[PDB]
This record gives sequence, C-alpha cells and structure tokens, in this order.
Amino acid sequence: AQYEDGKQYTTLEKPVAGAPQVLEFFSFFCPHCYQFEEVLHISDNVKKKLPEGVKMTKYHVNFMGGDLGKDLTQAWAVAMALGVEDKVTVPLFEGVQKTQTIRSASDIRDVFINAGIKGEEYDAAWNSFVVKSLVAQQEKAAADVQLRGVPAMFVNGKYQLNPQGMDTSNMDVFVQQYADTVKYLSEK
Amino acid sequence: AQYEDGKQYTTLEKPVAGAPQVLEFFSFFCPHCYQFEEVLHISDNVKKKLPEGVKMTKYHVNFMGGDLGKDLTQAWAVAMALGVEDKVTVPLFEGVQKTQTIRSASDIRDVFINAGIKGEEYDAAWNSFVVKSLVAQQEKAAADVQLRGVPAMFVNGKYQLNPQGMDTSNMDVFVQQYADTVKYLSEK
Repeated sequence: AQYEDGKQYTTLEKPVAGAPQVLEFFSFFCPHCYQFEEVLHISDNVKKKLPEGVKMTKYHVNFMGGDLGKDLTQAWAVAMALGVEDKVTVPLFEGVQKTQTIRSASDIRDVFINAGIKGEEYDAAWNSFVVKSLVAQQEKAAADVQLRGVPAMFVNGKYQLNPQGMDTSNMDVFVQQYADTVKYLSEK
Repeated sequence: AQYEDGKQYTTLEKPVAGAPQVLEFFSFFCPHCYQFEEVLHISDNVKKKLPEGVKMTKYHVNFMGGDLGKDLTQAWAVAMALGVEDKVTVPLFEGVQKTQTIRSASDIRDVFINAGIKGEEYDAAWNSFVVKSLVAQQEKAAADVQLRGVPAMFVNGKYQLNPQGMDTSNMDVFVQQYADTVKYLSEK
C-alpha cells in the first residue's frame, strides 16, 4: 500500500499525551459500529495483526441515542469494570438496532442478567464510583481527540483511521486494509 | 385503531406521482430490515391484508455498504428482473448478516446460482439494460420520497408508515398494527 495522509488515515492537529496505543470509539446506536462488530469484526482483526503486547481500548460515546445513549455509556463502563464486554456487546447491539427491545436502563440491566451477570453485581457496579470514573474517562478521551462521530480509531493519540478512503468492494479486503493501516501507524 | 395523520403514518409534503401503490425500502446490511423481513415477515403480512389488485414493491438502498452495497442493489434489481425475490431474500440476508459468507459480489452470484438461477442467466441479467434501469429506478424512488433510513414503507407516494408509535409490547401485535395501517392507507 502507498500510505498517504488524507487517504488511509489523518493526523491530529494536537496529539494527545498518555493516549492508549490503540483507541476505538463506538456507540450501540451507530449503524457502522454494528457492522464493525458483527460482520467485519474490526477489533479482533486489528488485534490479530498487531504484536501481542499492544493495548487496545474501546470506549462508548454519548452523542447517539438520547437519554438511553448516556445510559449505554454507563453500561459500557459497567462492562469494562466487570470485564464482561464480550458477553454483552452483541445483545446490546441487537437490542438497540435489530429488535429495538432496549428502550430504558431497565432493559439494559436485563441484557446483563441474561448474559450471566448477577443482578446484585450489576447494580453495585452501576452505582459505583469506579464506574463513574470510567464514564468520565470515556468522555474525556473523546474530548481530547475532538471526536465528532463513530466508529473511530486513534493510534498513539496522533493518527485517526480513515475508512472512507479504503476499498469497500470486498468486506475482507476492507478489513485487511484497515488492520494493515493500524499496523503501519503503530510503528510510525 | 383510530387513524390520524402523525400517528400511525405521516404525510409527505411533496407527493410522488406514479409511485408504486405500496413501496418498501430495505438494505441487506440493515439489522432492523432483517428483523422486519426475516423475523416479523412485514412484507408478507402486509400483502396478506392488502385489497386484491394492490401490488407491493420493494427496493434496495445503499446507506451503509459502499461498493458492496451498490452490488447488492444491482443484485436486487436482478432478483426483480428474474422474479426470484422469494428465492434469494433469505439466503442474502443470512449470508450478509448471520453466516458472513457474503463478502463480495461473487458471493452474491453464488447465492443466485445455488437458488437455481444459472450463472450465465444471472450474468445476462446483471449486464442487461433492464437491470441498469431498475437500479436507476430504486435510486430515484428513494430520492423522491426523501428517504432518510430503512426500513421504510410508503403508500401511493403520499403516506409514510410510522412504526414508532405503534404497539411494540408484542411483536405479533406490532405486525398486526403495521399491516392494518397499510390496508387503511391503501383504501384512502
């Protein structure tokens, strides 16, 4: 590939210090985020391409979905705090976008219960200051890269992936170009 | 049910002349479209309640899918041209969203071949003026109704279904409310 700023990636005007090496932002209301998760498996394929020691971080954003949007950011904080992201990502995406059965915080709670998280544990986490701090961390991270939309990925707080500039004829070629761009940027 | 403008349906500010009597839009990438068609069977339930003589039309759109999305819209034109919608809708939805076996146009072609459409016939239709025209027709219809998202349904180019307010405490009752609304608008 001939990597070029503006094509596969763009460069932040003011790089963020102490940023995660690979930082993804998403919303459970975001249609492309649904595709990135269920059909393209972007995070898994980026992980596979990168060295074993690279930290990948994934944060939820507030600006899709009204009040339920805020609740989902708090729920994603719960998931991070309990380490159950992989248990709830699909039923949260599908509950919001596919079946549209997630309408309130109670419905979000039911998803966690059905994914095996004990209700008492969910409630304790939901109300915890660990979770409150993770909510603040997600919001600050988005602010720091001046985030305007999702999905988004940032490498070393300097470079932003530009999927728009990639080939969309074949799903697996798209994923390969995306992951290979992350690898190129990571060792930049 | 007591029908009111703004409740079960809305009224287009700019009516579309010569529109199909009942016009549905969808995308094979769209999870709620999968829900509508593969789980709720909205098209089929609407059809069953429609007055005799009222035909249903269904067009594909491309909001998410880039070049592959365009391929899907052209493949849907082939399905319309060949009259094989009822043979390929299921394996196309499953292949895109569930088994992730549809990654490119070649995989779409394989679905038609497996459904009984010979490869040379699929290709002849793919490259036909009829299919080129059907692609233009799908695009133009979406533009005419100022299509914002999918799924969507329009009656007589005048009325837009509004499922948001409908009873969703029960997917069976939702389907009934939705199909009854189309029947009502068709009679108007």
